[PDB]
Amino acid sequence: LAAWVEKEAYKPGEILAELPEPYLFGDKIVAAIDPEEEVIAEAEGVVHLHEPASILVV
Amino acid sequence: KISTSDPVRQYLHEIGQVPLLTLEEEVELARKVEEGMEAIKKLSEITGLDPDLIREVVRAKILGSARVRHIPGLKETLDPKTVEEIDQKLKSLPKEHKRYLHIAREGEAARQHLIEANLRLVVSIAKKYTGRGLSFLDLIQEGNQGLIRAVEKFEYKRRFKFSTYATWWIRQAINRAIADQARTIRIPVHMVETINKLSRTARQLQQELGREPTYEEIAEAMGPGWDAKRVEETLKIAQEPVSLETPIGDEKDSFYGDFIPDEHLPSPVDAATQSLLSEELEKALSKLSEREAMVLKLRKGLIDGEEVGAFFGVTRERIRQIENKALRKLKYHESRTRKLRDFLD
Ligand SMILES: [Mg+2]
Ligand SMILES: [Mg+2]
Ligand SMILES: [Mg+2]
Ligand SMILES: [Mg+2]
Ligand SMILES: [Mg+2]
Ligand SMILES: [Mg+2]
Ligand SMILES: [Mg+2]
Ligand SMILES: [Mg+2]
Ligand SMILES: [Mg+2]
Ligand SMILES: [Mg+2]
Ligand SMILES: [Mg+2]
Ligand SMILES: [Mg+2]
Ligand SMILES: [Mg+2]
Ligand SMILES: [Mg+2]
Ligand SMILES: [Mg+2]
Ligand SMILES: [Mg+2]
Ligand SMILES: [Mg+2]
Ligand SMILES: [Mg+2]
Ligand SMILES: [Mg+2]
Ligand SMILES: [Mg+2]
Ligand SMILES: [Mg+2]
Ligand SMILES: [Mg+2]
Ligand SMILES: [Mg+2]
Ligand SMILES: [Mg+2]
Ligand SMILES: [Mg+2]
Ligand SMILES: [Mg+2]
Ligand SMILES: [Mg+2]
Ligand SMILES: [Mg+2]
Ligand SMILES: [Mg+2]
Ligand SMILES: [Mg+2]
Ligand SMILES: [Mg+2]
Ligand SMILES: [Mg+2]
Ligand SMILES: [Mg+2]
Ligand SMILES: [Mg+2]
Ligand SMILES: [Mg+2]
Ligand SMILES: [Mg+2]
Ligand SMILES: [Mg+2]
Repeated sequence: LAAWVEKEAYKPGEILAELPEPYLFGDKIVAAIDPEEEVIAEAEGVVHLHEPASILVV
Repeated sequence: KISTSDPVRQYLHEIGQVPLLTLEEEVELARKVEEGMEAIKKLSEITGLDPDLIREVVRAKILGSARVRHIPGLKETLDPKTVEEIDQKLKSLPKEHKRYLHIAREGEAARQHLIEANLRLVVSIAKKYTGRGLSFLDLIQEGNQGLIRAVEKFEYKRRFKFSTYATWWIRQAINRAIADQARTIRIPVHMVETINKLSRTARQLQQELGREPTYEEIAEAMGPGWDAKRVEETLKIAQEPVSLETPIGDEKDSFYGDFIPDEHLPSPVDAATQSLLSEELEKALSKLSEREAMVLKLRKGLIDGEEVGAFFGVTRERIRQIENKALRKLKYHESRTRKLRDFLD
């Protein structure tokens, strides 16, 4: 979902450098930059709301 | 036990366990339904199979086994082998198209899910179109058919949510139903509204006269082309029928249908009529010329009611000639031996 939002990982291989400052000394994004269930051409196709943790017994 | 409560509880319980969140769940499902469409179509494109076929096979795999295909739609899709063949090509679709298959099913499911969740919406709606002449369950059911209709056309791209959308698509389904089934003798929607306007108008007219409007007022107040003959006619159609089986007179044990007489059936008098009439008409028909007598006997008594087109090859002059001369010798000798005079009719 968020992959395309921050173009860094879906556009080129930059999800590793997305980990900000300690990389100089599977998904791993920035410290905390996005807060919506959207599509980011321009923050247009969105849906900012709740987040379920539905346990499927399977 | 009693039927309204059980269904009410039936869907209310499922909504109670799964209402759809305002935005999220309706968005989610919506998105899946559409992708299903785009999927099925693209499936049609790569399989050459009609989107109708792709649609029913994903339905069977998600909604029901051979059981649901065999009883509902009689038998053209082989219960097992047929649909299966279709699922096999769907599997063969590599990584790229297989994706559409997997999506189509998931989309089909979501659909049903959205439909389930928005059933309270129907009943809440259908609740007010109650006293129109349809059973509450019948009303909810048509309205239900309406919500399914909405599901087919909602474009999630256009931000508005399914609530307001279903409202319209349901109200239309209901009103139609009300106009198509409510009466024994069907009445088009226009006549219906026509009747409502007539009623409403009679209402505002009752308002001050103290005189149930003569069909004069109703015409006036109604509008452009309303006249007495029109109103007397509409309200005549407005009266629903009466129960052929109704308690009559001292309701003790009276049933309305034993009293209506019968018309096609020849009461004895008529059977005797056709006996002598046919025997005597048959006697005259024999001792004669079969040239213009049978022509007018058959043209008049055998098929339909054409002097020229009445006689075979011989023109009009021999027709009128034998018609009028044989018809009069026949009448004047029948005047002698008076058998026909006493008008059998
Ligand atoms: Mg980081
Ligand atoms: Mg790193
Ligand atoms: Mg560096
Ligand atoms: Mg470090
Ligand atoms: Mg080192
Ligand atoms: Mg953030
Ligand atoms: Mg998201
Ligand atoms: Mg925004
Ligand atoms: Mg969303
Ligand atoms: Mg939130
Ligand atoms: Mg597509
Ligand atoms: Mg191709
Ligand atoms: Mg058949
Ligand atoms: Mg065939
Ligand atoms: Mg089978
Ligand atoms: Mg089986
Ligand atoms: Mg593709
Ligand atoms: Mg009422
Ligand atoms: Mg309303
Ligand atoms: Mg009326
Ligand atoms: Mg009104
Ligand atoms: Mg009346
Ligand atoms: Mg009586
Ligand atoms: Mg009779
Ligand atoms: Mg006879
Ligand atoms: Mg004779
Ligand atoms: Mg003969
Ligand atoms: Mg003869
Ligand atoms: Mg004879
Ligand atoms: Mg004749
Ligand atoms: Mg004839
Ligand atoms: Mg004819
Ligand atoms: Mg001929
Ligand atoms: Mg003559
Ligand atoms: Mg002559
Ligand atoms: Mg004659
Ligand atoms: Mg006389």
